Amino acid sequence: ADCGLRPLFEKKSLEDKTERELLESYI
Amino acid sequence: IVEGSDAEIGMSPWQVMLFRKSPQELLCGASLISDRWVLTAAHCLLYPPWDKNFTENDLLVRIGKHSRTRYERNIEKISMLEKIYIHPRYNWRENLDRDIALMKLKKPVAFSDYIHPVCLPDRETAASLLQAGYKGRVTGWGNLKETWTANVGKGQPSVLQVVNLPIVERPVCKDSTRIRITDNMFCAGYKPDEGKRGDACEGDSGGPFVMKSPFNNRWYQMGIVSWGEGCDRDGKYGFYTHVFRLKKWIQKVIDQF
Amino acid sequence: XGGGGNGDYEPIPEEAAX
Repeated sequence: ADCGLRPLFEKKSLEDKTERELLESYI
Repeated sequence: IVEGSDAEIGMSPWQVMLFRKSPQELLCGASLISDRWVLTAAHCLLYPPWDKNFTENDLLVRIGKHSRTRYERNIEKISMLEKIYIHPRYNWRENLDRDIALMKLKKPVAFSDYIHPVCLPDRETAASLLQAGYKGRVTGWGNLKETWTANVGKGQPSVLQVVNLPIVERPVCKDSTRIRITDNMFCAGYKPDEGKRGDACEGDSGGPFVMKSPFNNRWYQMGIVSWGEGCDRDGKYGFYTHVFRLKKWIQKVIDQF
Repeated sequence: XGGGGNGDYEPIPEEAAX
């Protein structure tokens, strides 16, 4: 329902140090 | 985790530590999928060849942790198991096919900045993201190296580790091992010539392999750390239980409706 | 797949069980 949205990250619109590495690989 | 890095606080709020009551020891990783359910690998609980067969009374679940050894007062939460469910067709006899198990908590856990569930994939999310080359993320308090001299330090981290790895083409997974691979597993890691490296290791078993959907920004658990030959060896890859392929079973035992 | 991790963990008070 509220799954997969982290309180300290997605919820606050903040990114962790390496998540971009994942998104850049999706294509 | 080998060749990984310190995790940030609250970076993986679904991370669960499976802890043996006595002797107090770390058994495996696990993931929180709702207020009352934890997902892990069946081999963490049952593996006859080594006489491993744990019951609910044998362990505790620790949620919201960052430090491996400390009792994070006011942050981590501890839960007891009401019941364990292992896949009826878990093949411990030959290749660990269907290496999955659900654990029902005695009481619902309360969410917080450090405790929050991960999503389970729907058919389309699995379809879009489970492709060779796409990276997922693995976390755990497991060993930092395959082997290290005793008394000379510790191959154990003091804080949760994290590593991002690419999903590998099925024929490459199959040609890297003598074990018979099934559709219920996928492998991941860098190839010898890609330069970068990293892998899960002993102690990381049962932990989550997750990916972030670029469509809705949510984190989904696509796999469970299952097995691997050594840790971070060139030419070898880590294998993971394919969560989406076993989702009907998961939904079945939950009967949430 | 020598480490089991059993000995350097800090005790958990009873006031934390459920």
